[PDB]
Amino acid sequence: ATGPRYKVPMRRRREARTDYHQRLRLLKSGKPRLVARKSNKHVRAQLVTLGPNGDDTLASAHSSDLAEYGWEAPTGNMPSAYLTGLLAGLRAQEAGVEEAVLDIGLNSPTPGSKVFAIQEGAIDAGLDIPHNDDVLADWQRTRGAHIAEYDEQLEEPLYSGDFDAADLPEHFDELRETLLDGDIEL
Amino acid sequence: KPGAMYRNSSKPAYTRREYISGIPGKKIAQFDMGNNGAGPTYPAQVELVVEKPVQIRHNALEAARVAANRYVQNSGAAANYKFRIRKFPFHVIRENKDGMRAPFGKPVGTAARVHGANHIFIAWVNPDPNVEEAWRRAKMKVTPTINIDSSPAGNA
Amino acid sequence: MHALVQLRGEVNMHTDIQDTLEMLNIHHVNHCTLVPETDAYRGMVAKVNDFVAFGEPSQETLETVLATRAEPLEGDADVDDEWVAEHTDYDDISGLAFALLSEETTLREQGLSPTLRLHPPRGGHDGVKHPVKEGGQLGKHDTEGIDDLLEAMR
Amino acid sequence: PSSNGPLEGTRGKLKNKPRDRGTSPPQRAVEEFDDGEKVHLKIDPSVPNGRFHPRFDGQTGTVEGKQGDAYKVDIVDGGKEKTIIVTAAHLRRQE
Amino acid sequence: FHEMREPRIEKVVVHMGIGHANAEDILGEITGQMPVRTKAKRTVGEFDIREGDPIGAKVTLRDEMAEEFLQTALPLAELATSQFDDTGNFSFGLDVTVNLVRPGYRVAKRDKASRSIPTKHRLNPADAVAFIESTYDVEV
RNA sequence: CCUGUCAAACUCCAAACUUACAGACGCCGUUUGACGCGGGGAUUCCGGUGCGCGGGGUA
RNA sequence: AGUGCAAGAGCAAAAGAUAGCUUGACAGUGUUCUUCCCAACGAGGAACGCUGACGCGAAAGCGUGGUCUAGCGAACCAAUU
RNA sequence: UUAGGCGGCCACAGCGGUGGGGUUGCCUCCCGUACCCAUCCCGAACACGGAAGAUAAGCCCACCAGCGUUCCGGGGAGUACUGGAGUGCGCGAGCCUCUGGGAAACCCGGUUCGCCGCCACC
Ligand SMILES: [Cl-]
Ligand SMILES: [Cl-]
Ligand SMILES: [Mg+2]
Ligand SMILES: [Mg+2]
Ligand SMILES: [Mg+2]
Ligand SMILES: [Mg+2]
Ligand SMILES: [Mg+2]
Ligand SMILES: [Mg+2]
Ligand SMILES: [Mg+2]
Ligand SMILES: [Mg+2]
Ligand SMILES: [Mg+2]
Ligand code: NA
Ligand code: NA
Ligand code: NA
Ligand code: NA
Ligand code: NA
Ligand code: NA
Repeated sequence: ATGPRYKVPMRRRREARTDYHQRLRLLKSGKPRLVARKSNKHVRAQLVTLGPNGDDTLASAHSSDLAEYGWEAPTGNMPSAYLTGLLAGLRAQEAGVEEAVLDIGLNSPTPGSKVFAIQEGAIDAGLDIPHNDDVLADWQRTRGAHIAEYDEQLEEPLYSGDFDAADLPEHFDELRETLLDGDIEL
Repeated sequence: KPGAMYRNSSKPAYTRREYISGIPGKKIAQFDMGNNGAGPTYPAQVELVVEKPVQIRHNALEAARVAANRYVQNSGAAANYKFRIRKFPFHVIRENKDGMRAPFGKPVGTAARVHGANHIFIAWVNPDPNVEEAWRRAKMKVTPTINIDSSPAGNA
Repeated sequence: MHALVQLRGEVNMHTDIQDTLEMLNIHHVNHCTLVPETDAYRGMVAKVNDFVAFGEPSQETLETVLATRAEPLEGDADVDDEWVAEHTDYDDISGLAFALLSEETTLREQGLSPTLRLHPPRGGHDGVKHPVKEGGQLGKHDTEGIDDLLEAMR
Repeated sequence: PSSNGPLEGTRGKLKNKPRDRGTSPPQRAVEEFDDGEKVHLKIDPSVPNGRFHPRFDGQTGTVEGKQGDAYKVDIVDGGKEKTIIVTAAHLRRQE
Repeated sequence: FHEMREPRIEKVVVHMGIGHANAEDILGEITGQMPVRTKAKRTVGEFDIREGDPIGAKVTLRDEMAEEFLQTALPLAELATSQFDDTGNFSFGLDVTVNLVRPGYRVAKRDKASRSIPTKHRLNPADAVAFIESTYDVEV
């Protein structure tokens, strides 16, 4: 920018999107990566491999195409993340993928976080991933119990119209139950 | 000491003051002479052109310039002309003043490297070339043979 | 196709240059070889440029020289039309010569020595201290220029 | 030379042009090579590890097995046969 | 367009640059939340050679905690103009600084795809005076 | 802004050229066995000159 | 800028700074390069492995001392495990 | 790709600037702290929960060359330098001819305001 000698960072570093030092360590395993990504409203989960002209996604799942299986609840929560993980994990298995390492991009390794929920899901789908159980949420929170109890302190529906008034961690089970047998795109 | 000892450009460039100390001051008094307040807004422009690459000790520069400008006082102390010596003695010179043992000499002076065809001196005058004469005396005190060249001046 | 003739001896000439002449089948002064005009061959002749004489000869000249100084891969046998016919693909020297010039074959391919050991130039050559453009005898020549030399060394 | 360390006279070959300055792309540090492949040896100034003796910069050897993640490249120094331990970060596919 | 262009207060830093403290206490009550130590850099003649060393405290207030504070701070100040930032900030006073900016600032403070705020979307000294002056007082 | 100069221990640039590997031609090798491997016996480790490039030195 | 110290080189979501934790400055044994270009030569040095035991980390992973190139010593005898 | 995620090359992509875009869907800003989690002080950030509002940032789309960069034309320049050769010239420094290569600065005019891969998606 300033001169001939000026050093312009890599595009993905300018965009503040890729952490290249972590990327390298991640690529060390030689295994596919389980890209765990979030949005204000959604949660994405991809299984990326290395390629000649860039990464190759062999299997993915988005919290949106979750409804495609009977989801009638918000998609930017814990139960959502887990399921998207399990959904991507399954598609992953279908694709012949057996193991991967957790890439959480620029997110933070906070215990019980949605990225780890994503990881728990993918693992339960059958994917073999290097993990640590006590950094994961305690199942109930994954089910969405923390939100149901939060609506207990109601007075006003936590969900604007949406579905239910007291919410449903049960709707969570019905879905995980669904994903664990047959159905299309899995 | 003789010019013969330092007039050739056969040695490496030696100019890094960060690695050379005790370099003698230059004897060259000024580089801009005459009406330096004014810019080259003159009809005529003569130049003294060196005809061979050589090294010119600040010694010779000072003597050459003085003998030229000191003469350009055929026009007066505040005459209408401007005189310029464009070269500076960057090249540090040594002398081995033990015999050939540990002979890397000690800094004894400076010289300017001029390539054949460069102009060492440039004067600016109105149709009043006394300057042509100031240079017959100038190249008299520098090693090389020289060419007195006139540029803007088809007033022959 | 160019005709190569070594005009300067080996003494003092770079080794990598001598080896090149040798790769071109020339191992003595006045020895001549015929070389295709290819990139690979072009680089070689250029390197040897200062100790040789080269150029494209005329059909006639080549024929004169072939007849006068060509030899079998082994032996004395004179390479005349008959020899050419009874030993090569062609019917006579002219036929061979044409083929060489149009670079369709080579002296070896036809069982002939790659080298035309010429005679010293009758009347003397122009000097081995300067190139042609300077009145010498070194470097690339005119077809008319090469012919004179070759002919003088017939 | 005034000294005889490995980095003697390496100012050039081991420095980056101002613009290629800074951490290098991971893609080439992870590249995988097969035994028999020809690879050009060139240290990446930006990459500390996986290095070989500066003297071999410019060589083109033959991958013949690996040691850990590092590769074992056979080269011929002058007339001597040598095996060099080197990481992908410092190798490139010939052709 | 507006609504997302109209200024707002983002943090008010109240700090007492002492030279070696007991002062935290008053900051805690004047604001309403714990103060933070102020280590110093460089060794200097004011017998301040210690690198890591308590030499003051500060308190960054946000939201109501910031208003409820300025609702008494500002009144104790008169100044305005020239004493304003080129980014629409201003410090008066014990120091009390007010950082002002518009709605989409998190873009520059987040981790992922962060970005610098465009000069146009920045807050000018003028656009600042207006907002505040338009909140219980007068400019210059 | 205008204007005057430099670098063996400067470089936004940058040759010729030297060099790793590969293919092609050439030349060479398969009764003259190359390339290479193993062994026996040395001499040698005062050098000199021209040319190109040098570094030191008035030379 | 900083990174202990020459010079040259490397380094920015770090190789620098702060905080916290930790003792991998660990035991064993090698491969290779260097020392000594080519091309034989010891001590020393380095890079890269494996076996074992550990530290940290969600993990990939990182740690075979300090970012890299200086800071080193044979036989005989002693003392030590 | 009517806005996305992971990348490769790592400024042709930087710096600066203009215009345009969200009615249900996407990214955001945005709203909000019971929880997992968090600030040596602050739900600022990090984390979690969520849609009342917005397209003003960001982002995506279209475009501008003033600066920086890449490549090209013409000029500089077959100049500077240079591998090979010479009973060519010069007191010498050094130069010249033949042969094989061949630049930098700078000026003028174009180019460049990224390209490409995989996945997902009215
Ligand atoms: Cl993310
Ligand atoms: Cl090595
Ligand atoms: Mg015979
Ligand atoms: Mg006679
Ligand atoms: Mg003669
Ligand atoms: Mg050098
Ligand atoms: Mg060399
Ligand atoms: Mg290290
Ligand atoms: Mg003894
Ligand atoms: Mg002892
Ligand atoms: Mg807009
Ligand atoms: Na003495
Ligand atoms: Na003279
Ligand atoms: Na780099
Ligand atoms: Na050793
Ligand atoms: Na403290
Ligand atoms: Na917008």
